[PDB]
Amino acid sequence: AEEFPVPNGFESAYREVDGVKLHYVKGGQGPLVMLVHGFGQTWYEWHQLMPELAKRFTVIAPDLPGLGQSEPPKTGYSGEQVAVYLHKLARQFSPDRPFDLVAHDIGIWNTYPMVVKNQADIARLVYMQAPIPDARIYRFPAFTAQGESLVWHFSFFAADDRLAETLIAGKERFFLEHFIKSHASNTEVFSERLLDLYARSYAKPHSLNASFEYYRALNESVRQNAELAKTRLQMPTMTLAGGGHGGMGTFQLEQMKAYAEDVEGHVLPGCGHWLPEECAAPMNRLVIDFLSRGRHH
Amino acid sequence: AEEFPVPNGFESAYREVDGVKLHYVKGGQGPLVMLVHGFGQTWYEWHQLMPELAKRFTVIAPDLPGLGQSEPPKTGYSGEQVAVYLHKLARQFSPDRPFDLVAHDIGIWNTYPMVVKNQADIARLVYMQAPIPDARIYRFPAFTAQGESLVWHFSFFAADDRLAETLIAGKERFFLEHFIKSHASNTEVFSERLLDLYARSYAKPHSLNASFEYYRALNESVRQNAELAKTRLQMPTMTLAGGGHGGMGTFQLEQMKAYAEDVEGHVLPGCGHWLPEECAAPMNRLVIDFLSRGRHH
Repeated sequence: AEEFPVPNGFESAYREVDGVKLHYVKGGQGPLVMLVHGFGQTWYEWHQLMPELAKRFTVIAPDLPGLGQSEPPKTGYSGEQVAVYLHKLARQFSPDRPFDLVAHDIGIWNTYPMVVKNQADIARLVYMQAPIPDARIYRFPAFTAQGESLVWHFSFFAADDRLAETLIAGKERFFLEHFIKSHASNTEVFSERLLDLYARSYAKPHSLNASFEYYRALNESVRQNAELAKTRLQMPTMTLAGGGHGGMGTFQLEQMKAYAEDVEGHVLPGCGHWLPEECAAPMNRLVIDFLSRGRHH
Repeated sequence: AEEFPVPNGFESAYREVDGVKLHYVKGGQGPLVMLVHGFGQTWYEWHQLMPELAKRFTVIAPDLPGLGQSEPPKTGYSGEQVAVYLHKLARQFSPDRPFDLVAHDIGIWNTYPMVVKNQADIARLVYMQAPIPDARIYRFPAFTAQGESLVWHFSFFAADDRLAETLIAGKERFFLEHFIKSHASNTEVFSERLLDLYARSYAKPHSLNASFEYYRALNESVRQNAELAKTRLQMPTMTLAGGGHGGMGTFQLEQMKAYAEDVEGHVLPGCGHWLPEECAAPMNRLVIDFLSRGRHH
């Protein structure tokens, strides 16, 4: 069985990486593009982009360790540890050529270390809708004059005593709908059925815990990145962010300018955090066009 | 029955105020001191200080509307609304003389409007461990590099869809132990027995909801206080804050200097949020001495 429907022409499969069984969905031909999802979701957030991108590229969308159908990591959940798994998975499929990388939300956290440490392996980079873990995250507010803030969940999820797992167990669908809609501009794109599919996946006990372990490792990832960021990124990079409620706005590009010498950015009006779903067509267009300046099938 | 044991020589009683039945505990003789508790607790947080104050004062400790054994407010949960109930309650027992006020955490939110609007009724004022609602609360961080963000719970408790109530229902005893200990330096004073008492009170469904309605009204309270704060407080004031884990540190006094002409402040080392329980001896001494500068029995 599959947690999410696989697009025609794609395969659902598994590979062992450093003793951890990773799930992914793969299709297409040409140079490799790896698509890395974020919190609350799985590979399936890319299912509308994948068929279009597979016309010119080999496309792989893994589930992050412990999420979707992937085994939890055996090392840890810090950015540097998780990036090893994703780098080695990509290199199993693209050993002889650099590959492209697209990442959303904590997919950024879990890939930035292997990008900066293996720059010759990365052809082009697309990051959307999350800070790279660094000191800037300590400036986001706990509360706003309009109500709940964007990233108070960092503290909720990082709290000890299994606070988040204990409160959310039995209420996983309720919580995830609130979380998604509170970070969305266009809530209409999330059908009740789509919310059911995402809620059933992260409600698996090891996946609910895995979700929050990424946040329990966030300060460690900040400390790791403080050393890694002494090396700037040299490959062509694009950032995307939502301009509406839930969006990072200009923050995404402005932070990335500190990391990348060659970066362009776009802010998408009418879109919040969930760009592949809230703004599928323009997001897909900008990604496809950016990656297609660098040769493909 | 009684949710908490009354100290010897005190009485548990009720007074209807503007159609709302308020519970209080009362004892002693002399000028009146009202002690107002905060979130997660009831009048009982004062039960060690009350017998000492009662040697020189008439002491009243009410349960906030909706909490403990008090009925919910009929108007609303903003600071200006709730303060009417507490001001009228105190004035029933001190109709012809000013009274003293001690308040902790959201006890501050629920008393500041009636202090500024009825300054001649307030002889001396002691505030501890919470910001007065104003724009400064939007500057607290969602996530910290060391320790834990103090007020990320503002967003959690104020979130719509009854988020906090829905997640915490059935897990109230677990949540309150985590909340209290995460905001404490001297965690050892929170025995399982004491936590059982507080948890049974706030787990009453109407009290769980009332607890979070104070936070849902916080932005309204900020807007109210923006007008009220155009008049500074003129009576003698003392602030207390913990210097340990969970403490407000220097923030408490620094904010109060913008509100009060006559203010002295103390930071108690090795003490967190729950000063009456974590640091009973020094906190009680500071309060008794400060209130005993004015006339007393």
